[PDB]
Amino acid sequence: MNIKELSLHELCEELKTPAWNVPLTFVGDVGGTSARMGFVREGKNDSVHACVTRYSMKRKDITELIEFFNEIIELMPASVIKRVKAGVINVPGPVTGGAVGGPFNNLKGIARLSDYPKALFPPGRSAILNDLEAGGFGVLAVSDAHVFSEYFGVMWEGTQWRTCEQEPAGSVIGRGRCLVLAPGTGLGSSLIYYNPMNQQHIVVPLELGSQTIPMRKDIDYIQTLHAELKLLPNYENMVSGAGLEFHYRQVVRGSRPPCSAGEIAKLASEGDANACKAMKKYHEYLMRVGSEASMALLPLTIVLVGDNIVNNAFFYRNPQNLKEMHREALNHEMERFGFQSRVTYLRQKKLLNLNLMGCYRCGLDLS
Amino acid sequence: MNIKELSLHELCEELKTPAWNVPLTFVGDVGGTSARMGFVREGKNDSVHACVTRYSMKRKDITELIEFFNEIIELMPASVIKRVKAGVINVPGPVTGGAVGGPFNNLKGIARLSDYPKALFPPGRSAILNDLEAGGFGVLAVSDAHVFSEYFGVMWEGTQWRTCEQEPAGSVIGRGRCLVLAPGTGLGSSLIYYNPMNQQHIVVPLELGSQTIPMRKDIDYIQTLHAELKLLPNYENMVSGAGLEFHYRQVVRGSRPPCSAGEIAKLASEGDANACKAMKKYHEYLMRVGSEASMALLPLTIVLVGDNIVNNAFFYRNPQNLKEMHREALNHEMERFGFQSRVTYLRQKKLLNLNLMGCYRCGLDLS
Ligand SMILES: O=C(N[C@@H]1[C@@H](O)[C@H](O)[C@@H](CO)O[C@H]1O)OCc1ccccc1
Ligand SMILES: O=C(N[C@@H]1[C@@H](O)[C@H](O)[C@@H](CO)O[C@H]1O)OCc1ccccc1
Repeated sequence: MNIKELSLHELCEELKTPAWNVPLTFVGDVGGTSARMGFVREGKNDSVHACVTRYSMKRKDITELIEFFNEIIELMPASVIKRVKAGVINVPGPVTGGAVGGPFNNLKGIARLSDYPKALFPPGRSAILNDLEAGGFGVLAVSDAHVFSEYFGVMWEGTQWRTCEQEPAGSVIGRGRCLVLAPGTGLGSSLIYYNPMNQQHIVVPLELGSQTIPMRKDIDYIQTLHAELKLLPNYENMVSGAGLEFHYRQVVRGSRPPCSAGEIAKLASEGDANACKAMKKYHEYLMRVGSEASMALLPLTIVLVGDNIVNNAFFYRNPQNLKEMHREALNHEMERFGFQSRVTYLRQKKLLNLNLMGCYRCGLDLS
Repeated sequence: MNIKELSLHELCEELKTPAWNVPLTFVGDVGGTSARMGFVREGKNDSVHACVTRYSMKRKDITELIEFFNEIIELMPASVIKRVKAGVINVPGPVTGGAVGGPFNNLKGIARLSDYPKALFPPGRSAILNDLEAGGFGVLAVSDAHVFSEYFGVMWEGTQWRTCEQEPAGSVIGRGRCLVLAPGTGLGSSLIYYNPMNQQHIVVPLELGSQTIPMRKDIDYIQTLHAELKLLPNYENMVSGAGLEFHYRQVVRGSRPPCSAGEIAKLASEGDANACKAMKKYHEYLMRVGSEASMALLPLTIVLVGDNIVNNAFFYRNPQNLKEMHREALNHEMERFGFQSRVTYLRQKKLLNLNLMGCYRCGLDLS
């Protein structure tokens, strides 16, 4: 279970070692700021090994990936380019058919698997994933690698865990639906559906973040944001970089100049009461995605993934914040039946690019 | 594709005919009021014959089902019970592990597969489905029989359709996500997911009805029901029997008398303005479910199913109500990127028991 980040040149060098003679999967984790492309292999002992290289989404244009793909094949021995079983990339948007991606909120243009090289993307063994679909696949990879507890911690157990499972919560993904949320630049969601007929997990990409926020007792707070965006706020408007910034502005009341999402998180890590309140506010709305999705989708587990999540561990480690989140997760009318208390919440507690493992894990199903 | 309903006696008689000395599938359609149970055979050239009997949920308890199975067993010879190869029932509630059902809204108790007699429920070849999970399967069954355009009409064709499908809209399910909605007594919802990897369709049960309603410009309207319920309204509160009645009582303000739901749709068919106004408001919220779910689930199609939709066909054929339903389906901030209008909307136009067909098709996958 491991990935080594390299420059394009050291990548080429590495790709000639005797360890990298096995058949290979081309993977790419594309974001709105940067992309990470490279190759994955199993070596020995059920171990996953990848080395990738970072590219900057400079033009901020999804089609720039075509360029990078070329730049790889040219500058690389075709005694390696031939060992390519499958090509799988993820992109930060809705993907249709596994072959067309867009429109994007970060970028412009459309991801088209047809306009991709076939040395990197062998026909019938190639897919374009939504990033959180790749992440879901990754979550599945972590479970099959028997290492779930190493990357995910329980935030609190739901009622339904012990009725489906004898193992401790956090030790396995569990024979139930698992909803994956990624609160980052944007707000990513996917549902790892569980088919009880055949006991199979299947990743279903979702756009939970773009739904209109339903109310609680916060009609005014929503209205304030509504008036800034000229749009009915959706969850992502409240749970995202711009959302955290918004919450900070509402907290200070102009008495401090606006600072960035990242900076707000730093301040909270440093104990700043204003930032900290902004963080709590952000998490109040994350937990609303949770309680609504818990009803609609009935998951056995909800899992919070991403580097944001791992890095903000100072926040989840605090049991007062955790109880307030727990409180808000149950703040749904249907809780009087226990529907929100069914669910187990976990969070990623250790850095791992779930999307990269996801692309490779998906590559297996294609071949 | 053909279902004769009988009674216990003539059922036990029917099953002695040598057209029924063939592999049998036990099916059960459990509504909130009645329950249809019987057996399904295959016959000459992809012919699917079903034979069922009716029951009453007079105790309004799900566990009562177990005593119906007992009756069937005893009054049924061992000659024919032995031929049961699969048993599949649907129930009007959330189901877990295809085995535990509940809690229910219209009924008390919990549906346990572990309590059902193994004569009708062969272990490893039987399941409990949610009613719309079963309807989902039914929808697939209709498509496979190449008879889709017979039972479903196109309300409007969405943008993503000609791009994913060459066949005309309405003539096949389509290689895309299909969101099934059943606005009847309760608001049912299931999502037939299409996995572009293996080209397989999967049915994913949802509870969209019980999520808290997002606002448009209807705060006061929502507050009013909120006040009557002492509960934050969810889509089902607006789209259901109780929801239609409520829309009526808000039209007349007290003038005319309060009617039952069926009565209101009746008055609307005949032309009553109060009634037609009430059904427009109901469909305004039905369309908001689709609007919000179109974003969250990215369906290629939305299909409205139920005896309701066939019976109230007059409302949908009216080119005026359709233009208005269309306008509400696109009433979503995310429409500025075309998300809502991607989706093709169809309605059931001919009576058919989707759930019973569904139980049978699920049964076939379990064998
Ligand atoms: O792009 C998104 N949604 C994306 C998701 O697909 C993705 O999983 C998530 C994590 O990167 O970021 C969201 O912003 O919605 C479609 C959209 C939104 C806004 C403008 C155009 C298109
Ligand atoms: O029962 C349901 N939901 C049911 C659905 O499962 C079903 O598909 C639909 C059509 O029959 O009616 C809804 O009311 O949710 C659980 C619940 C809801 C409200 C109160 C108690 C329990």
